Amino acid sequence: MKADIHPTYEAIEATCSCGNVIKTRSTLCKPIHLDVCSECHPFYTGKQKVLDTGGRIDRFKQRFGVFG
Amino acid sequence: RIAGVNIPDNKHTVISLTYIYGVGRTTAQSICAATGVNPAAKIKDLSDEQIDQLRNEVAKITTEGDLRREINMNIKRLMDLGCYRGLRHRRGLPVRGQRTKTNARTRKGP
Amino acid sequence: PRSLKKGPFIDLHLLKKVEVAVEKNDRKPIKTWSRRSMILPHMVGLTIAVHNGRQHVPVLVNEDMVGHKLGEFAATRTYR
Amino acid sequence: RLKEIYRKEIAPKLKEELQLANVMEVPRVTKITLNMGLGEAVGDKKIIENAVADLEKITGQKPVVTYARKSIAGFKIREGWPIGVKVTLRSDRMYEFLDRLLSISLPRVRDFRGLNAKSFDGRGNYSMGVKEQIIFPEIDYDKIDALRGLDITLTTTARTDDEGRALLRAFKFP
RNA sequence: UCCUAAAGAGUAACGGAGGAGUACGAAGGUGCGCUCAGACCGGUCGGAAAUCGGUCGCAGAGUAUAAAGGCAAAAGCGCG
RNA sequence: ACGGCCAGGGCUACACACGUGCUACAAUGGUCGGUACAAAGGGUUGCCAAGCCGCGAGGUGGAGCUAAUCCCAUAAAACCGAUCGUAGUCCGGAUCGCAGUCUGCAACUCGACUGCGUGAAGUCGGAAUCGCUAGUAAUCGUGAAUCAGAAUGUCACGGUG
Ligand SMILES: [Mg+2]
Ligand SMILES: [Mg+2]
Ligand SMILES: [Mg+2]
Ligand SMILES: [Mg+2]
Repeated sequence: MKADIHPTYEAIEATCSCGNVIKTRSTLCKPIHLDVCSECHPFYTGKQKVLDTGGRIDRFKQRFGVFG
Repeated sequence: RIAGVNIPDNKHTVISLTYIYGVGRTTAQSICAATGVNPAAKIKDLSDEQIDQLRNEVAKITTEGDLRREINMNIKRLMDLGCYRGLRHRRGLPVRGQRTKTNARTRKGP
Repeated sequence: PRSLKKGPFIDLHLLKKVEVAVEKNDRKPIKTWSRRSMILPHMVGLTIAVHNGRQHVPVLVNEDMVGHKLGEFAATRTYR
Repeated sequence: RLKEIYRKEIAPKLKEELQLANVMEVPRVTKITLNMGLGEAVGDKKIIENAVADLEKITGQKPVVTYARKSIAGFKIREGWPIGVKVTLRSDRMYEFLDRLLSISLPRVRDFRGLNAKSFDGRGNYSMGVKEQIIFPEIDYDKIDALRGLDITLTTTARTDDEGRALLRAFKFP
């Protein structure tokens, strides 16, 4: 590694909203918290769900009973 | 990333949340009333503590990346069925029943 | 439109011609000039020959068409 | 440090997982190349330095500007000779930059899926594209210009892409 | 520069085809290091193609300049 | 049958050009919360109050009423305090997706409104061209004729000027 070429590459702390503290070595030179991390994203938490496809049948039965 | 998308600064909370693309003006007022954030203060003056609550509120209505997907799927449901409402939609004519003889220029350009 | 106080709608002749025709399953199209009646979960998969205005055009009823009325699937004007 | 997680957990696990003979046959990540494509604004002579500065901060390493080897008349003339900016990262920087991925750069695609598992080379090299340059530590939003086409190209010591999938799913981000 | 030119040179026609009346202060000298063209897979606004990774390559590229003859001691490419 | 009765469809189609009319493009303004004053008219085959449940359009409810009595019916602009700081924006509302109420045997072609989301063109507009000499032009409301429902046109009178 050349000496006077690269920026300052120091160690900082990445803290998420849930409190997941990650020791990351970056060029930041300061600690900055994050709003979402790998453990809080809906896709990797399993909360992404689906677009629900279509429910007109359901909707019609919820809307109109139509006895008989 | 800030709340799902980048939010402007030097503006009130309700106006700032309007750019979330899925919360308008009235629902933004309800989110602020539920959370407790005062709209009178700028988003700059707010702390980084209740923004998690604002994100939780955003995560219970919709996000734009899925709102556009599902509204496009709703359009597709009409477009793949044979209905007249989609028949005019594909060609780009007015859908709700506006007059087509003249001045249907928003859906056809210059 | 058609508020939930008076929720459903189906013409009497169409209802009696379709509910009875469900017993003897689909071997023919249903020719009906009425376009004001919605289709129902009891009428999924039938063939309806809705009146275009000068002839009857067939309709393939699907499970995703229950909300919409029959007349949406029949043209009025061509503009070829 | 992902190196300590890899040596202790992934390395002994993959040997018995893939029916490998000895310790060192396991696949490993060879290098990470980013290759920020500066094709837009060919005849500018003003965005090359901005792209170099932007890529310098998110990698902790000065990139190298890449010239052309031909001239697509449909694309642009040779007058704008510098078109590309490239970075290479081996183990000292690779495992530390890879911590941003899978830990804090998973909230970086704004996505429904982290990364498609059907995109692999015949030998087992993985590639991925990052749409926005906003997604990184120590980067402003007002001072940054939103014209940055960044890729993340991965190289692995795999004979075939199934070994690449087996290696990737350990530090999984699909 | 090639053919006519007949396996040493040379050899004509108002015979068949092409170029020159220059460029380089580095486009020279030396030391040290590196492969070309082309095909395929993947990679966000590019897409048959730009920049990147990998394999198959085994000079079919390149020569400052027309064609002929050569170029892995590369005669090609970069740095002091 | 160029005469009649019944179903649907059509007159509200749609690269285009024209007349009239309403919205805007904002800071002499946009929202929020207080507070002030009208004229004229319609209502026993009708007006349809209070309480009441609904985010709202509205649903129940049935009073008083045949009219200085009761209802339609809260006039709005202005004025007072806060914020917005001129930014394609707390401007602009078209467009589209979902969800409803009312009328009607019946709201797809093809109705009017209410709730959430989306947010366009538009930064004062060429040749040209029009209305107006005083409660005039300009701007803001109210109620009615046709009417089961349906107005930016149109019926009628008033605020500031
Ligand atoms: Mg010879
Ligand atoms: Mg000879
Ligand atoms: Mg040379
Ligand atoms: Mg009326």
